Amino acid sequence: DNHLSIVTLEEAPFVIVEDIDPLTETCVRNTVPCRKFVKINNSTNEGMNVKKCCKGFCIDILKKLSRTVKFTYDLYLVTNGKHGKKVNNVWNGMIGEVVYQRAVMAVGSLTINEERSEVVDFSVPFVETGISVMVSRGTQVTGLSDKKFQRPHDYSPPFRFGTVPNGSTERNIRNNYPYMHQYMTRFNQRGVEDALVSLKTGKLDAFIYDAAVLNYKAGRDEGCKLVTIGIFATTGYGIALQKGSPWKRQIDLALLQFVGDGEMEELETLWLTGIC
Amino acid sequence: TRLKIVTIHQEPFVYVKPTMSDGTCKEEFTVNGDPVKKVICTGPHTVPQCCYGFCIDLLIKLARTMNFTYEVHLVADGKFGTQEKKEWNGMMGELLSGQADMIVAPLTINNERAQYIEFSKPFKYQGLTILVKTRITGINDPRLRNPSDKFIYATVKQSSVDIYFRRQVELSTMYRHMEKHNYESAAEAIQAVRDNKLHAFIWDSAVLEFEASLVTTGELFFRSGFGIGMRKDSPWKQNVSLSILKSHENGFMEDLDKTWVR
Ligand SMILES: Cc1ncc(CNC(=O)c2cnc(CNS(=O)(=O)c3ccc(F)c(F)c3)c(C)n2)s1
Ligand SMILES: Cc1cc(C)c2c(O)cc(C(=O)O)nc2c1
Ligand SMILES: N[C@@H](CCC(=O)O)C(=O)O
Repeated sequence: DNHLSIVTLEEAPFVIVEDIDPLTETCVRNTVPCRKFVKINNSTNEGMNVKKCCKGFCIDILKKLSRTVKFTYDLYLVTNGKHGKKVNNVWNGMIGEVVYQRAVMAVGSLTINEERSEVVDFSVPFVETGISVMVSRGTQVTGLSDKKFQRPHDYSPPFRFGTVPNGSTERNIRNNYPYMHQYMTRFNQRGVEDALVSLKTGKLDAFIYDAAVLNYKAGRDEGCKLVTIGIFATTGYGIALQKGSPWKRQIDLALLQFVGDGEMEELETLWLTGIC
Repeated sequence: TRLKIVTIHQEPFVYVKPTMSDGTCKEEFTVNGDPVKKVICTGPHTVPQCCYGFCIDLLIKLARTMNFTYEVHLVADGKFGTQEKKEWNGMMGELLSGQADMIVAPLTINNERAQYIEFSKPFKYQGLTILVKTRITGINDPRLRNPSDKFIYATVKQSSVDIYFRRQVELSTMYRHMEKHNYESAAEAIQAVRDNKLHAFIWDSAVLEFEASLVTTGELFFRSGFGIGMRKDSPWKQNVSLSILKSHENGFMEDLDKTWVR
């Protein structure tokens, strides 16, 4: 068969979820269909599949890959977790959707790290990223490896910095800096928007998150006050597949082909542009 | 059971300097008081020479992580590897022919090479920058986008940058101005910028951030990464990538950047 089950996750500007036009019930312009499982109530786990519309940098990467590798897909949004975390030796999120054979591949802002590579096959990285630090203008740290982060109480007053948990960033801090990590838990931010609001209002001195999203958020900050510093643990976004799928060889060739065709900057020239 | 490692002269990734009179290599030190670890690398007459730098340090750490023995030699023809009925030269040809079991060099990952060999996960991420003695925003700056003879810019002729600039249609009018100003080598263009006959030099960022120590301008464009080169039948190459991912995350690649590039 050639119909592929592909999972994704909303994170602008790489995967944006828009509501479907009531009628026409079609995804318009630069859009593909993507279904999201939404529960009816909290009493039971019964729900429905809301077919919506998805666009973004990674979506265009999906369309061109579907065009060059020649395949069809049933794109859907993960509703059990997010990017992927191993909870009690059981992976969830997009990574879990691939490990347990509910999705043959995952496209989105999926960070390539070592621990995920031991259970899924990542493609060639197509978006460079890592762990960056976002602060307001004037705040002075050198990066994640700064000793104001490793030893927060060594400075007065202690810095106030946090991250969005369960992702690759909080995971990396957890194994590299056990003290810094369990100090950040006090300042954990539920979302990326909640994080930057806390920075501008002055309750957070720094925001440690994915470099690709921060560089985009720093690009469109109101008044250009939130800035990134300087990338630690440099890596990239990768299309994850199951261990040993036939498509991994073809996708690496198609992704690498888009580089030689000027198609990769063609999309960054479109989605990742910044005013600041 | 030694690994035949092939590399190429490309600072700051791989420095090569002659041996002393006794056949050894002078013991130098980093900016930090750490000693510089060097390996003997035969190559062009074929005499033993001294290799050290980014890739060498990466080779030493890779050689200890998965525990293998290695013999480093510079590539004979001194090329990286191109498709010239078609056959590879440089380190690409030496890997596929069998003269090398693994390539540890600043080798760009691209589509044509991946159809024959297979890279590891990128141990180094970079792109292209501009080298001027002056402000430039990058590839989208109006002074390169709308070329004039008031601001001259080019690259090395037939280089990896020139080959790609011609390849793109969107850069036609921009590239035509460069084609009339391209130089033979990199050292000629960097001297042209210094002697005020070339106003901008598009080249690899690591080579130009290093040469400035002239200042780089604007954000990087046309990103490209380097991976460990092996044949697709290599049993080790799985953990070769896992070690590259491991060294990125534990901060080892940062220490390499602080020691050589910054
Ligand atoms: C915020 C953004 N960063 C990058 C964007 C667009 N992507 C590219 O330009 C690009 C460049 N090269 C390659 C293949 N070689 S590589 O070693 O794997 C590599 C090198 C540098 C990279 F930056 C990267 F992602 C991957 C690929 C597949 N894509 S957007
Ligand atoms: C660090 C560096 C610098 C230059 C100037 C390179 C180049 O011309 C070609 C190639 C290549 O095709 O691998 N790689 C390079 C790597
Ligand atoms: N991009 C991350 C999620 C956000 C973060 O932790 O920086 C991942 O895929 O794991």
